[PDB]
Amino acid sequence: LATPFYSRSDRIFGIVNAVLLGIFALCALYPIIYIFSMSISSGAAVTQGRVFLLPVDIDFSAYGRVLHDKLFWTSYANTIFYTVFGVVTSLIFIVPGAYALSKPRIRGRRVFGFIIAFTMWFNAGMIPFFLNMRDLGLLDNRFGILIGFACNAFNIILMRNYFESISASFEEAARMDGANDLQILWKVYIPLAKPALATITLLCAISRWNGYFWAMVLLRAEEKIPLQVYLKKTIVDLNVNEEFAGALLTNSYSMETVVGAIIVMSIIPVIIVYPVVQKYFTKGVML
Amino acid sequence: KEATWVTDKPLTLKIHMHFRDKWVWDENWPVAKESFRLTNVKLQSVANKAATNSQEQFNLMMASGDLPDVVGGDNLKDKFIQYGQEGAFVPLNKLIDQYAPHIKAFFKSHPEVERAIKAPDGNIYFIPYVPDGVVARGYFIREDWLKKLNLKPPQNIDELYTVLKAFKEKDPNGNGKADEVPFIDRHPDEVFRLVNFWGARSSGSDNYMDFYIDNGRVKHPWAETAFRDGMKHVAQWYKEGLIDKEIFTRKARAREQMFGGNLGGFTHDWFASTMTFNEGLAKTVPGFKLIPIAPPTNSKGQRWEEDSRQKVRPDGWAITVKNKNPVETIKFFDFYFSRPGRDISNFGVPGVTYDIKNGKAVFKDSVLKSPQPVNNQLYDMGAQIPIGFWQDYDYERQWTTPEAQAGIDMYVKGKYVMPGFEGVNMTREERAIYDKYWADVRTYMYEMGQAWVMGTKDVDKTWDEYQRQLKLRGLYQVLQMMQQAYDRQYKN
Amino acid sequence: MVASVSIQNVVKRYDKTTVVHGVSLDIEPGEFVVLVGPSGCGKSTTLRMVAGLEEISGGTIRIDGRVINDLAPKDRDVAMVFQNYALYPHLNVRDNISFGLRLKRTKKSVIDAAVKTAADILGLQPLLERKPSDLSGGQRQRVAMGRAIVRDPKVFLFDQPLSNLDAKLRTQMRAEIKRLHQRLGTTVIYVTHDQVEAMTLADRIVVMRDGLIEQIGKPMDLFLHPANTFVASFIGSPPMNLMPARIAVDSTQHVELNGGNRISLLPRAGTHLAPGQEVVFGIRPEDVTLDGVEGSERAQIKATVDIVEPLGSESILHATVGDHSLVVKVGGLNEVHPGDPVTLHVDLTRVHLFDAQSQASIY
Amino acid sequence: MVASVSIQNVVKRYDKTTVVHGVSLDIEPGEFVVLVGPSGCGKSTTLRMVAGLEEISGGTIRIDGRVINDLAPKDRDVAMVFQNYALYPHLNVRDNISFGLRLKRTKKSVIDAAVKTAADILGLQPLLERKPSDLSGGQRQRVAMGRAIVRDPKVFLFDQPLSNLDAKLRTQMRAEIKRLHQRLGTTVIYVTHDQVEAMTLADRIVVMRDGLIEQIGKPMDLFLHPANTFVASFIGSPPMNLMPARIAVDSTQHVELNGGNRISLLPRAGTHLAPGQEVVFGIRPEDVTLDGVEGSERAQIKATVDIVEPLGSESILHATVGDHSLVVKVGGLNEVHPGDPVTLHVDLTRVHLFDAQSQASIY
Amino acid sequence: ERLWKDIKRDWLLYAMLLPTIIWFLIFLYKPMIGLQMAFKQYIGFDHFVTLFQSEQFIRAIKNTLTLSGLSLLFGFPMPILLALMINEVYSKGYRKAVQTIVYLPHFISIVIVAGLVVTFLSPSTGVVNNMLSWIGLDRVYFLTQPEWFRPIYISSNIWKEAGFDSIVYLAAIMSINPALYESAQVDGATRWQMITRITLPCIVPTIAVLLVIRLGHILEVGFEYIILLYQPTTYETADVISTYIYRLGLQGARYDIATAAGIFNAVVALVIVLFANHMSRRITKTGV
Ligand SMILES: O=C(O)[C@H]1O[C@@H](O[C@H]2[C@H](O)[C@H](O)[C@H](O[C@H]3[C@H](O)[C@H](O)[C@H](O[C@H]4[C@H](O)[C@H](O)[C@H](O[C@H]5[C@H](O)[C@H](O)[C@H](O)O[C@@H]5C(=O)O)O[C@@H]4C(=O)O)O[C@@H]3C(=O)O)O[C@@H]2C(=O)O)[C@@H](O)[C@@H](O)[C@@H]1O
Repeated sequence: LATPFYSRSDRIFGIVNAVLLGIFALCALYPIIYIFSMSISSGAAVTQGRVFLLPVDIDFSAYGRVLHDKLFWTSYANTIFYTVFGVVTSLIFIVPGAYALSKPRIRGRRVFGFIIAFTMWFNAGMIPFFLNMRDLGLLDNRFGILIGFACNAFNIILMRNYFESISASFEEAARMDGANDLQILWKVYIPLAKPALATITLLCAISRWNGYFWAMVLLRAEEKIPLQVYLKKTIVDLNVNEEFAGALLTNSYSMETVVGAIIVMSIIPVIIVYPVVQKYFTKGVML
Repeated sequence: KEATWVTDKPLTLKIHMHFRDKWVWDENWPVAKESFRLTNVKLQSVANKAATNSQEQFNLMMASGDLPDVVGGDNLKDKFIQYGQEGAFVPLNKLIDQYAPHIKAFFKSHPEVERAIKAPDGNIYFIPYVPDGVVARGYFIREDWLKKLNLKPPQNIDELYTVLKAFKEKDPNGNGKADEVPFIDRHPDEVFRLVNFWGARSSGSDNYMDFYIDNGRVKHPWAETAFRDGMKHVAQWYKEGLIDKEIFTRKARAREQMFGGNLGGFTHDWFASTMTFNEGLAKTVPGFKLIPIAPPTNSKGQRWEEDSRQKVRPDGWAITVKNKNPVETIKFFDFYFSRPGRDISNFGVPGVTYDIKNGKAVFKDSVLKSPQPVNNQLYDMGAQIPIGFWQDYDYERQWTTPEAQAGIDMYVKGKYVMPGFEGVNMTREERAIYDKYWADVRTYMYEMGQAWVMGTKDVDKTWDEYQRQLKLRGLYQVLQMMQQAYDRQYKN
Repeated sequence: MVASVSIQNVVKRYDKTTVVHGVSLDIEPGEFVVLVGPSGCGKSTTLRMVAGLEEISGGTIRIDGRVINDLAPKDRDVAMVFQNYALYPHLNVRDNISFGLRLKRTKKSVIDAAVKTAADILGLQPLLERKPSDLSGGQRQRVAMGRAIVRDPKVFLFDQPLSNLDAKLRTQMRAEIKRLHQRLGTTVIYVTHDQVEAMTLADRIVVMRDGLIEQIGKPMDLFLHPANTFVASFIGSPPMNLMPARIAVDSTQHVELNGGNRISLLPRAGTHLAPGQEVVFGIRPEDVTLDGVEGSERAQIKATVDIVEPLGSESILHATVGDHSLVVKVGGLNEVHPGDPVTLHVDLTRVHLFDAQSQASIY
Repeated sequence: MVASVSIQNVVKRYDKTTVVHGVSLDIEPGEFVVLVGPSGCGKSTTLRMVAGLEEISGGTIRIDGRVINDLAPKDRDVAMVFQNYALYPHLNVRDNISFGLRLKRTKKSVIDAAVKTAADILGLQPLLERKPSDLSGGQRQRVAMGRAIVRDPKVFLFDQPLSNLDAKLRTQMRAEIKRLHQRLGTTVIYVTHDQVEAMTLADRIVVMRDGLIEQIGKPMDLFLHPANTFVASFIGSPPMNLMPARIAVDSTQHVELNGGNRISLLPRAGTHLAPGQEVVFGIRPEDVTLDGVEGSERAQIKATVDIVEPLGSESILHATVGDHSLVVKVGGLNEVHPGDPVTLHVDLTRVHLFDAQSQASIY
Repeated sequence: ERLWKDIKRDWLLYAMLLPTIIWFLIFLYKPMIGLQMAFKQYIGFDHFVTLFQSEQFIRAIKNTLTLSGLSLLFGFPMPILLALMINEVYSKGYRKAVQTIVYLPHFISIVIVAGLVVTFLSPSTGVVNNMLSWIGLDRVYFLTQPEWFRPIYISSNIWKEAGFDSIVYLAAIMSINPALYESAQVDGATRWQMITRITLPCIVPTIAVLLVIRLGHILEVGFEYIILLYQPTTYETADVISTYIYRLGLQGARYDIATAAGIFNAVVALVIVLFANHMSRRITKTGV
């Protein structure tokens, strides 16, 4: 806001604000660095009530355990596939549809708008949707996950609204120059839509990446499974074969360090790509 | 070509096997590759390895509408009978007769084994798993923790209570903390078995939560009014921290954690695998010695060992109607009752785990000198899995320590071992009640049991409501039906 | 290419009401005609209807022989300049100009003479390679006009092109537009919310308000002879003074005002004034002077000074007679003080009278 | 509250860029002073520094005896009118006016009487229960001025208040503002990008460019006697012509310019200009006519007509001398037309000359 | 008429609009056709009574309502509060760091968040109980205790989703023209006076739309978290209508009663969002 400084109550207000917000921020950051520290640290220390904020005996072996996992990297590749192609098909279904819903002259504009929007506040259900997936034969299918959901009404109305925020003078000038419909969209409207494109592809990216449930339900074969499902097996359920249990003593990393290392290797690409994304979406003062 | 081939042309089949919420079938398994080379039949597993609950996956696969060639697993017996009757599973009787000499000969030499797996109609829809042996479970305790803590091994429940108290309060492991946990186990249900110390039955057989025969009357151990008396005291044991807090969740990694971390003072489990640890972690834990002990005197003034090794069990694999190849499959099942089939299904793969010595299979030094229990290795290798194979007790005798055998002989000589529950034969009409109700019944019982142990609810206060809930759940319907099946057989 | 465009009874309807009603105008080849009026109106809708961006709900419009009523905008042979400049920020300036031409053919057409002449007329050599991101507003409108003239159409359509620029830039761009039309000489229709641009640029001004065409004719024809009180109040640098007035005893001779003031009137045959008639009397601020300088002279008035605003060597004097105030231009070198009475002399040849009811021009 | 305000050597820095440099101005109580200039200078920054919205990086500013430099805007006894819509949309007009007094809530009858007087002054009485959602821009600026005067400060600060309105509304609001100051009579500092508002409203005009204050003085002092070529180019409706010129042969009497033209000069004692000196000669368009002075004394400049734009009863004539063009205001008839030679008559008393190197007048 | 007339030119636009509409007709309205089915077998209008008379489902909807109220009361205002706090922060670098840290947990997967919950709260192991032991106060098995289920959940929630949801509000209060604040500064308004008197009523329509979006479902709140971390002992308080529909329908393979409960839930959600939208229409600026 404005920068008066001056008044005392405002000064104290701002200071205690920075203190509380700082505390909350530290509360937000602490778990991640705890996971890194613990995953790096030894199983004995972690089991004994050691570690917390900083690593202790720096075992490094848990990562050695997770790196030898085939299904882990397989599922990783599956999540990458799902994110890429899922985002692609998503944009393919959304952008031209939102661009069509954006333009003021359409017969079914009202009723198409209703068709897309109605899905927000009323849904059929979990079971009838699952059955719908069954009849289509998209069960246990990668494409079944891709085309399963390429679309949310939110992204559509967002892209449409941002398309309408664009002055019509561009489209009209294009029509004057002979450009009609599609050739317009690619050449002007899309490069004008860059931030909206970025937002939508972001939401779709994190949706595909962090999505677990329906990917777990609709898929059976272990080679088609994504990372979050395998994680659902190892990280939360925490059930293990006698092989791993017997491998606990001959290793000296604990199960805790294994888990920590797993979710570390899971969130590493996120931590990597986060600064670029955020700094792009800022481009100015905060916001 | 091989002499053990059940078919000339290579046969690749789709098998869904999810068992014990841990392992799924693997065609890349050494045992499975051996089985493929010997039987000329390849089993491809269609399953989710990332899945957790096995029974759930069975129900899902069944309700999916698309059936595989062969369905294996554990505790599917009742379901094998249900869907066997419903027509999902083909009767193997004549297939066993003509195409399966070993299976037929086994069932002929074992009428009591064959009787249990029979449907109300009498058909056999599945080839079961038949564990060989006598004893099953026995109590174990730390030798060193009895010494440095200056107390004699408990002969009864009071002395055991004082011993566990001394474990929790006084520090037996000398680390300087109270962190040690007196009672642990890799089976959560064992937390209920503790009621045997007060003279209460936790089951009727090897299978947890099973009915038993008391003076000619069929009764459930949990539904009895002598059960909550012990449940109160074991809830007190949890409350005092004598029982592992994670005992329900910890599961398979228990013995490899508490004993490895030297936090455990007491357990139950089994003789061989527990006694393997003494040799296994001896280098890690310096003073670790685990010894077999008698089933200490209860409040009834008796010595009780509730668990004996049952003949066969609710385990096995079956043939779906979509198989299209009943002959090669039933012969494939017949292979596992043959000597080489038993050899590969027990001792694992020859030239790797074991060698052939004078006609008998003997494990390699590599396997026997391993700290990890042999069965735990065979599990990962694809051996000793709950398939239709016949178990060979010699395989267990090989890695069984002399002290373990001494404990076994101690239990046999002491006759602490209780007689097992064989079960009853129900007609098609009275079978449906059991089939439908009993699952929900035991689910309810286990959930409420876990609620009682952890001390979420109260035993006495919720006892009456629990009884009424059991009454409306339809438990006593299944009970009186079981009495209806029992009384027609045993009279005098 | 110099060509005529005829607009016959064109009408656009939206739901219940109708924005434009039966608008008819004929535009000679190479003629500059400006549609001017308030914010809400159908002048922009009319221009857009000429462009083909909007549908024709009735009437017929054509350029030369070809009837453009049913046509594609590409084939309409017109070029339009939007208020938002219609230039794409991602494309280069040269690319923005040639954007229409990039659809058909290639460098086979050589393309060079077109962009050369276009950039030379508006005089931007270095801006050939540039992006719209960094440019002044005038440069953006200039390159927009570049893409306008690069088509070489029969008709130049302009929609409020100078509206987004500052007055300093607006005047210069206005002059550049005048020079451009004097040079090329193609038929061009121009839309403005500003009266000044209409007066300067147009060969013919057409006023439009909340409906059809209010009036047509040359700028001086509208300035000297307004059809109604609205046209009178609109055109000029200052707005025309409009105060209520009546007639009592003598009709064509006398007209009365609020302060008890009375004004004699020139006969001006073709008037037919009526006595007792409620009227609205107007006068231009340039046609009023201070007291006994010029003479009696063409009329006289007594008032009380409200405020005086020096603009420069000139000055704007607000005078109050009755409850209403009139504005008069005076020199900047003549001392005037507020609150004291003052005498105003009005020019009788330039006075205007309109009916209170019909609003039509009377005198 | 009538009070003087002194600004001494004030300088504002943004990231060491030094926006305004050593601005010094003294303002008498109840005086109307207008900071005016192009975009980018520190006049708005200066006004904001007086308001306390921006920090003072150097120099000292004070109202009466008290120095307000480290003071809070609340305690500065000033009230500011921002250019864009400072009224809150959820609150009503009355709540917007009383918004400042409701902070400590004061006494109820105090805000009631205050809002009463304010609404009476600006005619915000019927709009009292209205909401800013539906309002005119001028009405928003009016209620803004209402909450401004409702504080009853020592100084009224105005930051480009009319910039967001239409020319007509700018004019009306300008007159109303002048009238308002005629009523209250409080000391007021005014910021404008427009020359007109500066000329009309100000008792003193101060021009500012690139942080440097270019000149101060009365409106007519800046109009008649600009300190430099920039100030000369700024004030007035048309820009002053300002084209390069030389002297050569005769010094004080004659001065010649680019088209080979030669113009005699009045003696103007106190000048002492030198021959051969490079110069920039300018004249106002109002001071040039077409054959206006009959048989003029010294035979003024000849040129060639570029374009003609009628504004009304008057007209704007663009004439070209050599490579340079000058603008001249003319009558409303003016046949003219481009390309034919024309003779211009210049007024010898109103001519201006400035040095080519030093921007100063020297004439 | 003008139908074919405009459609001829609008053709490619409708070609762009076609695959999306078809997509919605397939993956959305067709399971609605399946929703009108499964309502009967195995006709009809019956098993709803089984739903209302069962002690399981009544506690399911009970805890659904409870979790709705808790998530609405504690969870919804927190992003607004965060946005307000961040808005008051100068020193752009520090505010940037805060924004990074607080917006970060949103990108963390739900299964990973849940894994963090079970790891932190694990007795004798997890950091939480260790920090409780360092201060020397008791110890707790959290996930086996029902009483702790809700306070844990929302906490994790306000760890994960607080900042990312605060982004919208922060963008909403940054869209306000500075004049509104500066004029109030001239009048000497307090920081708190400013956030209360202008900022909040300025951001009201945004938080209202986001509220009727939040109230848009609110029955399905924390479904994917609950289905993950709910223990048999905590089954009582953790169960929600969505979790019920999942457990019976997908797991227990009972489609009828699950579809019935789905219809019920969707209908009630539609009613409550209709009421919410109406009250956020008449009373509050704009709306749906
Ligand atoms: O240990 C030795 O030394 C000898 O061991 C021999 O192999 C033994 C193993 O050691 C174990 O004793 C093994 O026990 C199995 C058991 O056979 C079942 O497969 C059991 O499956 C349980 C499920 O995993 C799950 O926990 C399930 O939960 C139920 C719940 O209780 C309730 O009913 C609810 O309503 O439904 C759920 C549900 O999901 O179904 O309970 C199952 C149960 O039956 O307990 O897993 C255990 C196991 O320990 O994993 O049996 C083998 C054996 O073949 O006998 C052998 O290696 C010998 O050589 C060794 O010496």
